[PDB]
Amino acid sequence: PTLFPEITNTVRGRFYIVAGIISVVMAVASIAIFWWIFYTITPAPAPPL
Amino acid sequence: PIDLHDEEYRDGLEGTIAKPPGHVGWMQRLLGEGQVGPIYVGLWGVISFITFFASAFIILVDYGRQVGWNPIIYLREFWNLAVYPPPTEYGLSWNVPWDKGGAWLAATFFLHISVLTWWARLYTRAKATGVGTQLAWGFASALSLYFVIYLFHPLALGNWSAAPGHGFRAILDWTNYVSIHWGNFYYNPFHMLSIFFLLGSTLLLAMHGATIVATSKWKSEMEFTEMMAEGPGTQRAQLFWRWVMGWNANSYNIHIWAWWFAAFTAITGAIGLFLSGTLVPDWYAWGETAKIVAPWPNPDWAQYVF
Amino acid sequence: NDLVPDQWKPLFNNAQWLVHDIVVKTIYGGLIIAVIAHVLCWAWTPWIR
Amino acid sequence: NDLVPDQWKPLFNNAQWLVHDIVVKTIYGGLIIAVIAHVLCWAWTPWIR
Amino acid sequence: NDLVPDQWKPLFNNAQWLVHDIVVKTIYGGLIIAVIAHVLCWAWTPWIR
Amino acid sequence: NDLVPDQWKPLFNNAQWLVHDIVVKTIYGGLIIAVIAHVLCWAWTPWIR
Amino acid sequence: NDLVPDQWKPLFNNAQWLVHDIVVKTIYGGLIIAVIAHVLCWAWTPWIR
Amino acid sequence: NDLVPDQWKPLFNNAQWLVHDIVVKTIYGGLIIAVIAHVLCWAWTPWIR
Amino acid sequence: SPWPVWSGYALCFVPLAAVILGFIIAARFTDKQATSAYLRLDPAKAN
Amino acid sequence: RPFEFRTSVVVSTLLGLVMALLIHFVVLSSGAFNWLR
Amino acid sequence: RPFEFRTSVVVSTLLGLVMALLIHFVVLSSGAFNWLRA
Amino acid sequence: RPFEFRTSVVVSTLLGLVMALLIHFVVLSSGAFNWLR
Amino acid sequence: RPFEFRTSVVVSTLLGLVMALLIHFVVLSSGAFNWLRA
Amino acid sequence: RPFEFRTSVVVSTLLGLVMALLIHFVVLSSGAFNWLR
Amino acid sequence: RPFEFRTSVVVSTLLGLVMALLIHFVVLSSGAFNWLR
Amino acid sequence: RPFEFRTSVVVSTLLGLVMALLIHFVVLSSGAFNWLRA
Amino acid sequence: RPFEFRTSVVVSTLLGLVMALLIHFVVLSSGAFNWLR
Amino acid sequence: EFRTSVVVSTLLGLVMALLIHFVVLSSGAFNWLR
Amino acid sequence: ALPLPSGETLPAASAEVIPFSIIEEFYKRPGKTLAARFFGVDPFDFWIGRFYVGLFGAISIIGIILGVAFYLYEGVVNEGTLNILAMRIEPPPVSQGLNVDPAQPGFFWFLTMVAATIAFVGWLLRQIDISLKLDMGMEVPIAFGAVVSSWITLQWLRPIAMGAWGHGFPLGITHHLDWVSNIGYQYYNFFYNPFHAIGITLLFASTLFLHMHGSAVLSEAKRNISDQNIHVFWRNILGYSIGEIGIHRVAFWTGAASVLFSNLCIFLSGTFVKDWNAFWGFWDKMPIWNGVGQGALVA
Amino acid sequence: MNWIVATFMLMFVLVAFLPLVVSLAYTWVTNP
Amino acid sequence: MAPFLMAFFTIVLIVATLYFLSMIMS
Ligand code: BCL
Ligand code: BCL
Ligand code: BCL
Ligand code: BCL
Ligand code: BCL
Ligand code: BCL
Ligand code: BCL
Ligand code: BCL
Ligand code: BCL
Ligand SMILES: CC(C)=CCC/C(C)=C/C=C/C(C)=C/C=C/C(C)=C/C=C/C=C(C)/C=C/C=C(C)/C=C/C1=C(C)C(=O)CCC1(C)C
Ligand SMILES: [Fe+3]
Repeated sequence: PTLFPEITNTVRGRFYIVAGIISVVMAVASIAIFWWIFYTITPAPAPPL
Repeated sequence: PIDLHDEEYRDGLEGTIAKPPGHVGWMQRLLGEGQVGPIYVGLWGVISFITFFASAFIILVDYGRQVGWNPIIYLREFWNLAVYPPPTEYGLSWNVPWDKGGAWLAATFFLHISVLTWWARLYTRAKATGVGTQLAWGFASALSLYFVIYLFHPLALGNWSAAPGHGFRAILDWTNYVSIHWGNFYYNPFHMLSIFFLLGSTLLLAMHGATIVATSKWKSEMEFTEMMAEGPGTQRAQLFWRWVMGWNANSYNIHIWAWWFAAFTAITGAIGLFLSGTLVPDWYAWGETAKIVAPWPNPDWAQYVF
Repeated sequence: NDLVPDQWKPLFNNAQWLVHDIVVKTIYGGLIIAVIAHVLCWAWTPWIR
Repeated sequence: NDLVPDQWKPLFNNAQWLVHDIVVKTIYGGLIIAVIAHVLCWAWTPWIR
Repeated sequence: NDLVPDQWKPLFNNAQWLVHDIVVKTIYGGLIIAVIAHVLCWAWTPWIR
Repeated sequence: NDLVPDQWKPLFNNAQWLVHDIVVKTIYGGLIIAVIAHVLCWAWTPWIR
Repeated sequence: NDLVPDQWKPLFNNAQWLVHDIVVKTIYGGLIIAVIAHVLCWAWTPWIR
Repeated sequence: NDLVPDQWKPLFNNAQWLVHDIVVKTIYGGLIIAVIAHVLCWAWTPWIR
Repeated sequence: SPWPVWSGYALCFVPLAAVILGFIIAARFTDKQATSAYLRLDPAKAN
Repeated sequence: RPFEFRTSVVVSTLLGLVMALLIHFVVLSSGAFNWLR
Repeated sequence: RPFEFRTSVVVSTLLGLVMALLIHFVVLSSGAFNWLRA
Repeated sequence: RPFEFRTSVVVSTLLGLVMALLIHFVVLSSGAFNWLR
Repeated sequence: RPFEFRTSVVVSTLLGLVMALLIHFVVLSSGAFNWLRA
Repeated sequence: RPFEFRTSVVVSTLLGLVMALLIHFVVLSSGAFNWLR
Repeated sequence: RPFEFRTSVVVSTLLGLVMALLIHFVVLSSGAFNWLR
Repeated sequence: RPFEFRTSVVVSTLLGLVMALLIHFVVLSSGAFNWLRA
Repeated sequence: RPFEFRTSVVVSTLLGLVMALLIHFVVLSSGAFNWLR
Repeated sequence: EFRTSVVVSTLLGLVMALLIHFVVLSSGAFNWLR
Repeated sequence: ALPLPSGETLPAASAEVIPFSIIEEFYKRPGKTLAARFFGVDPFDFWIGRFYVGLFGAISIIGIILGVAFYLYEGVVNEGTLNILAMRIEPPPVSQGLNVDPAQPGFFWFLTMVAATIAFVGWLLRQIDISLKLDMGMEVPIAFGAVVSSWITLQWLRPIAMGAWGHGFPLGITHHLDWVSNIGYQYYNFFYNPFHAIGITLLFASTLFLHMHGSAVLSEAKRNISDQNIHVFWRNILGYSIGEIGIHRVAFWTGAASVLFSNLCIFLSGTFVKDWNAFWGFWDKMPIWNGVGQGALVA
Repeated sequence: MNWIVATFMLMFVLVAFLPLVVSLAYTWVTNP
Repeated sequence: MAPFLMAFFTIVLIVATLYFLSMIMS
């Protein structure tokens, strides 16, 4: 039982859900990995004298 | 009584060149037309060509002399090279060394001749094609601003140094220096009016372009035909702008609106620039005396420090 | 509309009663999980004080 | 509109009466919950003083 | 306009008279509550002095 | 426009006479209230001096 | 223009004579009130000196 | 072209003659008032010296 | 000295009022010309 | 008639509301009454 | 009819809500009542 | 007629309102009457 | 009828949600309750 | 005729109003009369 | 019926998503939870 | 005729008014007459 | 004929007016006559 | 659509690689290139 | 005689004299707005006078009224100036940070700025709805969205990125110019910012294009010409005629691009850059000319 | 400076650039 | 105790996503 047969029955409409989920996951993963790498290998900014 | 084939396909002087038209292709895909087409040459335009290129040759040769005739340094410092007017001493005299303002005077004279001959070319071709001559008067209104900047303002001040120095970076420096000299043009009322008209012109251009492109499915871009009888696209545009802000125009009034915005921009700018130095030596003091300056006793200055 | 009750027959369809049941069950499960999560969050650090 | 009361025939459809009843019940429950929340907040920290 | 009075027949429809009555009652209740609130606030703290 | 008087027929419609009367009564009530408020404010503190 | 005078028939309508009369009476009242206000203000504090 | 004099028939309309007379009378009265005001101001404080 | 100078008066408040009145008048007459009756293509026939 | 009832009502209501707001704001700004602290 | 019922209702509701919001904000900001931390 | 009644009414009413507001503002701003503190 | 039931439902729900969000935001910004370290 | 009545009335009224306002404001700002303090 | 079931489902789901995102953002921005350190 | 009456009248009136205003401004700005408080 | 009377009249009038204004302003700004102080 | 996925993946990979090499080089924490 | 749209009265196509009332009545077609698709019904789907009121029209009008009220209150009250050219509506101090307190000054600046943002977004959505009811394109919403993004960059993104929230502009007539001047001179030679120069170029080009198009269309309105005179005129001068459909496309694109580059330069100047003269220190050090000169011509 | 928030806001600005680019691409794809 | 809670919410999100996908994808 579904309310959107065109989206939960056909393969072409069923592919869009996985495509969107993968897109969101890839964006989040790329952002997180880049910022983690940037903040891990950087020296301490301000050493007082 | 006007044969367009003759006006586009004559020979010799008073005729055209580049007669076999070219084709670019991508301009036809993106803009709808890609014909390079022939170009007219009729003794109003030969003079402009010769005078403009004489001025350009003078300026470029002075640029070359300023770098010791080194082509590599010529490419290095091209965008910060300039040919300045004579210094403040010997205000309006022409007995000046060539490297101390002599070349600037000659180049400016040839440029004046070139712009006047270009206006003559525009007027004559508008007359010869059968159309009106509105473009000539618009160009006149911009030449008014140009001549105030380059001729009429240095006169009545007593020196040639009140004019720009013919360079890529020299116009920006001239604008900054003129602002600093005479107080602050933010408190110049004619600067305010010019800015109002300029931003209104940009707003109107964007609105008109978007409106016509949105209704182009019904051939709304054919202005010449719509002025005879309105069509569905013009009706839709009128209804849209009536339902958005409560009033609208037809396909004939908007062009008058645009023309007058641009003309007012140029004229108010010229008047403000001329009035800046001769009558009001300090715009901020005038604004304070006119009660158009906000009190400012206790600033929070931490915003403006690094 | 055979499986729908008499009182809600004019408002619901046979293919929508099951989906409504699924939505109700999902809401209740989400509420239970939210209660658990809120209890753990309070156990971590109070927010009212 | 057989289920609609006699006074409210010209405004209410037979299907809309049930939804109106549900909305009224939900509003009343929310009002009671809001009263309890306001009493608790006053007992915690008075806001008029 | 069977239920609308004769004087207001040219202005009011049958289905708007009841809505107008509801609005009038709501306004009267609102003014009563507003009067009570203003009296309480003046008792707590005068704002004129 | 039978209800409108003889003199005001060319300028008034039958339905607008009632609205005009309502507006006039509202304005008169507002004027009386404004007069009372101005007198009270002057009694509080004169503003001309 | 039956009610309009013979001298002013080419310039005035029948429904505009009444509005003109109202405007004229209002202006006369305004002039009288303005004269009184000016007299009292001068009696209070002269502005020419 | 019946109330206009014979000389001014080609220039004036039968409806604009009345407006012209009104304007002329207004200008005459304004000029007289302005002359009196200027005389009074000069008697108060000369502006040329 | 609560009042501005005469040059301030002219240069500021004459152009501002002129611009406001001119804009309102031009808009009113543009709307009048736009909403008038003239030749048009019938929307029922035109598609 | 030159003016409709609806236009007159709209203009009068807007003018009255704007005038009331302006007068209240000016009286509050002047600080000559000792009102609202 | 000079005006429609729905227009009157909508205009009245908007004006009332705007006035209530403005009055609450002004009274809160004036700080003359000792409400919500003085 | 050159001018309609509605145009005259609109022009006169707007001019009167504008002049009244301007005169009140100028008299208040002069500070020569001892009004509103 | 002057207004439909579903239109009234939409208007009421949206107004209530907006008012609830505004009241929580204002109470939090006041900082008078010691909520979320405030 | 070269000019119509409406144009003449409009130009005259506009010029008169502008000159009157300008003259009053210039005289007030000059401070040479002892008017309004 | 006054409201289609599909429209109700879509509206409720979108409202829930927006509320969850907004509440996470506000709670994480607060001084008690400093973005989870 | 080379020129219409309207063009001549308009040009003459505009020139006269502009010249009058300019001459009054230039004369009164010089401060060489002692008019209206010096 | 090569030129119309109208164009010659217009050009002559404009040139004369411009020259008169320019010469008056140049003489006044030279400050060599003791005119207007 | 296959083309959009390929284009997005290629540009994302290239941009990430270039940015990460630049960041690592500017960090000066590896003793690479003096 | 048949009256033409321009104003001509030409004695006598399928055209005819039609009053505007018929066109206005024909094209109503209610029930196609953006809110109708989402909720299944538009709560306000009518006209009040000449205006169409929708779901977002109410939001826009509420924002407008509230913003104007708050603006007048801050400037008439709490300042006591009574004139609009000396008002100075400031945000909270930079020291306060990103938090807002009603007791502290600068709260009504927050109220006015939020109300203005709501009104602007509501106007954009209303334009989208009116475009969607008439089966038109979405071009005007794109241009206005460029303008609204320019507003959001100045009042939301930059203050949040800089983190102190005192970095937004005062809303005062003649006083936002003070903020512009001080910000421009803090990062000295704001001329030398590349995107500011691109924006100025686009602005000037837009004005020139508007004047040219207005002149060209006005030069042929009331003449017996063959519709191809303008093309010959534009090919004889400059040797190119864009055409009817290209000029409007160019106008829309230039107008949008100018504001886009301007908001880019303002945001970049706020955070990632400190001095625009030091930004060009990389130029003379590139290894194609760093060793070719002597004396003053070195570098 | 927090460089994450600044980069996020920069991403929002570059997103704001997008609709004009989409309009250009649509105009190019049509009118073949 | 923050990382444990982060893992808990992430696991809950993954489980819910997988369950709903399996429900739809069948
Ligand atoms: C720090 C700098 C100062 C400042 C100092 C000045 C100065 C100084 C001037 C202006 C002027 C202008 N200012 Mg300002 N201005 C500042 C701040 C601003 C701000 C702002 C947001 O802060 C804005 C929007 C403006 C806006 C503007 C314009 C309204 C105006 C120029 C109009 C124009 O089209 O010129 C473009 C028009 C021309 C350049 C005319 C000349 C060109 C002619 C038409 C054609 C020549 C062609 C040539 C010969 C080449 C042909 C051949 C080639 C091969 C093509 N200013 C600050 C306060 N500004 C001008 C003005 O009018 O002021 C009253 C002016 O002189
Ligand atoms: C950290 C402590 C914080 C706080 C942090 C949060 C956070 C963070 C959130 C809440 C949320 C809520 N909070 Mg809490 N909360 C606090 C204190 C309170 C107080 C109070 C007076 O003190 C109250 C009354 C509440 C009340 C509430 C509720 C309104 C709500 C949880 C129930 C709900 O909506 O269920 C109804 C909701 C559901 C049934 C949703 C169920 C969703 C399921 C799990 C599916 C997820 C998506 C799924 C994977 C998708 C699959 C298909 C795809 C196609 C792949 N909180 C304190 C200050 N609170 C949560 C919420 O839902 O807000 C809207 C939320 O996100
Ligand atoms: C803490 C003490 C604070 C304060 C904090 C708040 C806050 C915070 C709120 C209120 C609210 C209200 N306050 Mg209080 N309030 C204070 C003092 C006052 C004073 C006063 C004179 O002092 C007054 C007159 C009020 C008056 C009011 C009312 C306008 C309103 C509560 C009734 C209502 O409208 O219910 C009508 C509302 C409902 C019936 C809500 C129904 C919601 C339903 C039940 C759904 C809930 C969400 C849930 C997740 C959904 C589940 C299903 C989903 C499908 C998953 N407050 C003090 C200063 N008050 C609340 C409100 O509703 O404002 C609009 C509110 O948000
Ligand atoms: C305190 C003493 C202050 C002062 C403070 C104020 C204030 C404050 C106000 C006025 C207003 C007015 N002042 Mg006073 N005023 C002063 C001195 C003066 C002087 C003078 C020469 O000294 C004069 C001539 C006036 C003259 C005037 C009038 C123009 C006007 C009141 C009459 C009017 O127009 O009613 C016409 C108005 C109406 C008929 C309104 C009727 C409204 C009805 C009753 C509804 C009210 C709202 C309702 C409750 C909302 C809920 C409805 C729901 C359906 C339940 N004032 C001094 C300086 N004055 C008031 C005004 O209305 O100005 C426009 C006003 O607000
Ligand atoms: C708020 C806007 C509401 C509204 C609210 C009300 C209210 C409330 C009332 C009416 C009433 C009436 N309305 Mg209704 N009504 C609206 C829309 C309409 C429309 C329409 C749009 O078509 C119409 C035709 C009507 C028509 C009418 C009549 C049927 C009826 C009697 C009018 C009369 O003769 O009053 C003649 C009398 C007057 C005009 C009195 C005016 C008094 C003035 C305003 C002064 C009041 C001072 C105040 C009490 C002072 C308080 C002081 C403080 C306490 C200190 N209303 C809108 C939707 N209407 C009344 C009714 O139902 O009576 C049975 C009624 O009580
Ligand atoms: C604290 C003391 C403050 C002050 C604080 C306030 C505040 C705060 C408010 C007012 C408001 C008003 N004030 Mg007071 N006021 C002060 C001094 C004055 C003075 C004076 C001379 O000093 C005057 C003349 C007034 C006059 C007024 C009126 C204009 C108005 C109240 C009557 C009204 O509108 O009834 C008619 C009102 C109604 C018909 C409202 C009906 C509302 C219905 C019942 C719904 C209620 C909300 C509820 C949550 C809905 C739930 C729905 C769900 C589906 C369940 N105030 C002092 C300075 N005043 C109120 C107002 O309405 O402003 C616009 C208001 O909000
Ligand atoms: C205090 C002493 C001040 C001063 C203060 C003012 C002020 C303040 C004002 C004037 C105004 C005027 N002054 Mg004085 N004036 C001074 C000295 C002078 C001198 C002089 C040489 O010394 C002169 C020549 C004048 C001359 C004039 C006129 C230009 C004008 C009144 C004429 C008019 O139109 O009446 C006719 C007036 C009317 C027809 C108005 C009718 C208004 C109607 C009745 C509505 C009123 C509002 C009411 C609430 C409506 C309620 C119902 C609702 C609409 C439904 N003043 C000194 C310096 N003067 C007044 C004016 O009208 O300016 C335009 C004005 O406001
Ligand atoms: C500086 C030393 C003196 C002084 C020295 C002089 C001298 C010397 C002279 C004047 C003259 C004038 N002076 Mg002075 N003047 C002084 C101080 C003042 C003050 C003042 C407030 O102090 C004022 C208001 C004036 C005012 C005036 C004018 C009355 C007059 C010039 C009128 C004009 O514009 O003609 C030009 C006007 C026009 C060409 C336009 C005419 C239009 C007509 C009236 C209406 C046409 C309407 C019709 C519809 C139009 C149709 C065509 C349209 C295009 C449609 N003087 C000081 C004290 N003054 C001059 C004079 O006396 O002139 C007679 C003069 O020679
Ligand atoms: C104080 C002494 C000042 C000065 C102060 C003023 C002021 C102030 C004014 C003038 C005005 C004028 N001055 Mg003087 N003037 C000075 C010195 C001079 C000198 C000089 C050489 O010294 C000259 C030549 C002039 C010349 C002039 C004229 C151009 C003009 C008066 C005549 C006119 O045009 O009436 C034609 C005018 C009319 C026909 C007006 C008629 C108006 C009608 C009666 C309506 C009035 C308004 C009323 C409220 C309406 C109410 C009802 C509603 C309509 C329903 N002045 C000195 C320096 N002078 C006045 C003028 O008109 O300037 C443009 C003016 O306002
Ligand atoms: C500072 C330094 C060193 C400068 C360098 C020095 C130099 C270079 C000087 C150059 C000077 C020159 C070139 C001067 C030129 C003067 C001229 C051309 C004046 C024209 C007058 C034209 C006149 C009087 C025309 C009048 C026209 C009239 C009376 C028209 C009248 C009429 C015409 C014809 C109509 O239809 C109908 C209306 C009406 C009957 C009134
Ligand atoms: Fe066009």
